[PDB]
Amino acid sequence: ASGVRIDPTQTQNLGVKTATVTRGPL
Amino acid sequence: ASGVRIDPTQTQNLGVKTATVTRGPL
Amino acid sequence: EELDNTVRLPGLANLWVPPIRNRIDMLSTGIKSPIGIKVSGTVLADIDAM
Amino acid sequence: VLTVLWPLNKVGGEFLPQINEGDLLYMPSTLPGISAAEAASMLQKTDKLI
Amino acid sequence: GVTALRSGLAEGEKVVSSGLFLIDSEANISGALERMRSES
Ligand SMILES: [Cu+2]
Repeated sequence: ASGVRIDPTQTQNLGVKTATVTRGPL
Repeated sequence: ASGVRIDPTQTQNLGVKTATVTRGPL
Repeated sequence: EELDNTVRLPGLANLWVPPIRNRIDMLSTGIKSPIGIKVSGTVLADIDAM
Repeated sequence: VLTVLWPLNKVGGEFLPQINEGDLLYMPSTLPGISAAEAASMLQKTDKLI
Repeated sequence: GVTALRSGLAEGEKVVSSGLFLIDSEANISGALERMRSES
């Protein structure tokens, strides 16, 4: 497969935040 | 195999000087 | 064992060692491999290719 | 002596010494090029887990 | 503090912000970044 699966309990400890891609003017 | 939870946020209880907002003249 | 299983983060490859033994290992300038090769030169670009 | 010594040497044989101290040292390494902010955050993350 | 890509993604898609370094490094070790680049 592609990418890499990371243990959810670790990414939680890390404090991983995510943002959503969108289309619009800068 | 440790589902140990931890607080991601930055933490400081060992040295933080605080001040209170006031109403007064410059 | 519990520490190595609890304390761990993505990318952060864990490792455990003794303080004194580590400090020795640290300032220790040298090579760990039983056999090592030193390719020296003038410009990094060339030797890196070697 | 000869008979017992021969198959008694072919058994395990590993690196030399190890001295365990009371308190232990934790060294975890990551990729190079990390910011003194993230690297500091990283340090707190692990310490709270430890 | 907001870049703009001319192409490479799709609106609706999710993308990591915080902890982005460790994760990228993990995927670099994992051989993911290597894989992604090789998948073309
Ligand atoms: Cu070190």
